Amino acid sequence: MDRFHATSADCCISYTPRSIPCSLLESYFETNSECSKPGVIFLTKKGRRFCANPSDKQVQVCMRMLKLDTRIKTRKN
Repeated sequence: MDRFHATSADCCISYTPRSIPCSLLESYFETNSECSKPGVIFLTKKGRRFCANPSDKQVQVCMRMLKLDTRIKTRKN
């Protein structure tokens, strides 16, 4: 990690080390695959988003919730 320019990074350089629940989030997206170190970014309802590993069980359990498919299409929001 040789980032010596301001503090505005683009790829994932730190994953929130906390078992945050999906209900405590609003949406999420994937970083650019062009980034050597890609990852998932979860956005909270406090305008705060961080990086997250796709290997976390809480991450896959939250994606199935924010996903537009969910499972059998139940409600909307």
